[PDB]
Amino acid sequence: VMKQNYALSLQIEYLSKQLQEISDKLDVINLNVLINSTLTEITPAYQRIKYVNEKFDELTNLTELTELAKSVTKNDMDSFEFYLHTFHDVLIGNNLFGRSALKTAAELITKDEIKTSGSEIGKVYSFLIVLTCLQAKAFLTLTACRKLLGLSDIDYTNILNQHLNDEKNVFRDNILPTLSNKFSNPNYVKTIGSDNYAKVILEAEPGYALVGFEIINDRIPVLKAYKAKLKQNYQVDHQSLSEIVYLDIDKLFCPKNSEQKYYTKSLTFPDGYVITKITFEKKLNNLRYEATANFYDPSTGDIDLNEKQVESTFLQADYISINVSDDDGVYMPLGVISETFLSPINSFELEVDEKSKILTLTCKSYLREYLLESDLINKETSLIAPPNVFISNIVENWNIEADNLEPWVANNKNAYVDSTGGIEGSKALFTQGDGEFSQFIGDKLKPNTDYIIQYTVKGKPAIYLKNKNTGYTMYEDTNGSSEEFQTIAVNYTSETDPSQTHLVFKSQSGYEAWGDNFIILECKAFETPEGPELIKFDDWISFGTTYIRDDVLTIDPSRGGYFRQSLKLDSYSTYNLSFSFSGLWAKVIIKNSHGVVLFEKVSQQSSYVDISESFTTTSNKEGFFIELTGDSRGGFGSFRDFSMKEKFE
Amino acid sequence: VMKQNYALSLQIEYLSKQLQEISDKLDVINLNVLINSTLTEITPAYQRIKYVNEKFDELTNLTELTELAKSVT
Repeated sequence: VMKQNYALSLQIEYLSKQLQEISDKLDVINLNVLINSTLTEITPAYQRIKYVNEKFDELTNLTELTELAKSVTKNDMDSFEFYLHTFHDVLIGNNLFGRSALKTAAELITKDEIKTSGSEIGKVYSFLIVLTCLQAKAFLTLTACRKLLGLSDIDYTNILNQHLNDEKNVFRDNILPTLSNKFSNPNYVKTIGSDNYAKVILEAEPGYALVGFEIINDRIPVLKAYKAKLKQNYQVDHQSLSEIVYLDIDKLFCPKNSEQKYYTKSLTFPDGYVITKITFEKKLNNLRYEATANFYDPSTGDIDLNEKQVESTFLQADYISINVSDDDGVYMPLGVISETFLSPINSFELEVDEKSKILTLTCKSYLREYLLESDLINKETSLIAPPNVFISNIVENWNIEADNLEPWVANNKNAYVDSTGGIEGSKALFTQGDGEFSQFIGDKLKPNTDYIIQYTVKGKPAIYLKNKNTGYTMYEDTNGSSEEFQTIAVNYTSETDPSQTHLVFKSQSGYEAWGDNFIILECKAFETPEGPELIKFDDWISFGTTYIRDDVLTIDPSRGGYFRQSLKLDSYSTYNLSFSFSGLWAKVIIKNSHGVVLFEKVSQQSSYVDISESFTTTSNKEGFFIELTGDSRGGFGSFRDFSMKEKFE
Repeated sequence: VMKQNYALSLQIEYLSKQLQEISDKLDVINLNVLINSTLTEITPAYQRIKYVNEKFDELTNLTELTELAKSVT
């Protein structure tokens, strides 16, 4: 009876879940009904405005254009001004039942199952900007039509400004203090990393601050991070934009075969602070990150270095583990992880879900304050869209889209530019025979620095990165007879102060070749540190009767003879202690003057039994001991070859 | 057993509350549907009447006013 009652409880819980799903479906249906309510009032005016704007685009064919202008400028019951007024009233909410279209559109955009670019504020503001630009284009079209007909000029600036101000005020007063300023990655992709050290330092200059990140799933993953100055009211300076590129994204967010520990903590900061440094460090299957934020003054716009808070996850014990096998994989973040418009970041987070093995980089932005103080008070605004393409590359005209290609020079007429070739039709460089294209890139080529030589080609290309003089080729592009365009991202490291190196593009003898999208980025990937040497044969403090000979330091049993050497450990680290004892009951204990023992290995009979075990350090680096001691009373100790190096870092 | 039966009764009461909320949401949806039924018939005439009333307000510019009056009449 108890078992069947429990089963009934489970069935009731299932019914409750079904009821919750039904309620969500009802909410969706009601939202769609409100959408229909908006559409049945807004469809014809919007359609006509869009058609008129599309038609009158060439001037901002004479007979039809004049006829259309006369039809639009005609002042009748059903006129273009009438449709503009109806559109404005519908957006404001001056309809029969006093329901505004802006609220319904904001509800539809917010309550959408698909996440595309960022927070709700960005998308709603983008929709409002699209509507306002459509209205402005319609008013400009009407003014141009009136000018073309040679009719009396009517100043439509006043009515257009009134409409835009009313719409912006309605938005700000009604639907602005309801939206959330939280944005996350739009997409997820399976990836298998490596169980090796990977440190990423997304730092910035003292006058700079991070304004967003971007992850692109290519042959080599990237971590494009945007940093720029702040002018006033959290505005991002366009001229100061800069990018940081990393390549170990897969090796950082995914384990190979030996688990990974994720230390999650919402790094929220108080209002007025802007994140200026994000550092990741996966020592050994343990991802821990910290954030550095500096105080920002909206009135002036100075990122002061005197006030600085740090929200670090390095000194916590709680963690989340994700087991990854060959069958499955953890969904690393993939997409443009930033606001719809570049803005300083307030909080950073790394959410981990064990059920689905997904990672989300939820963050926050100061877009609301900038919108309030720059655009919604009838001031002048300037928002920056995220860079969809690399702009830190040292290859001028990376994709051939503009004419008069000066950086690229052709040796002769065999090689030319093919408009049809390349990505869609972006005027790819075509090489057929001995002809080739060249471009000097030694001006921006920093000595002994890493570089990315990602490019896209078709046919039989050859992009040998030679030094012009002496014919020294620093890169090889042998083979590669693939037909369809594909990425050829290959890591590269520059030599010592070359200062003379030009990138050339040519086709191998015989087959032809097409080339486009030549980008050379500046990566700053790090490497595993060698490790410290905490224990050394220089500070072996001895007590009692001790006999140190060569490197065979002995321990005297049954008396006070014992060695000791304090060492500086870390909070969370792993150390490999290698030694070789040769004494009866000879042990190397690690005390902390409190009874806590971190390592204990005792010899049994004799001989130098080499032991290379490892131990952790818990969460207290108050200073430990490497004391050599023998609890026996007979055979003297004999310890040789001491070494304790931290694992990886 | 008595305690778990009481818990089941509480869960059933919660389900009844959820059903009542669902019924209220259905009533709201039906009201919105009737609102759409009214709007799909009343929107254009109301919009045009409001626009005409807003336009002819100064008299209760001669050329456009006369053209609009001819169009209306």
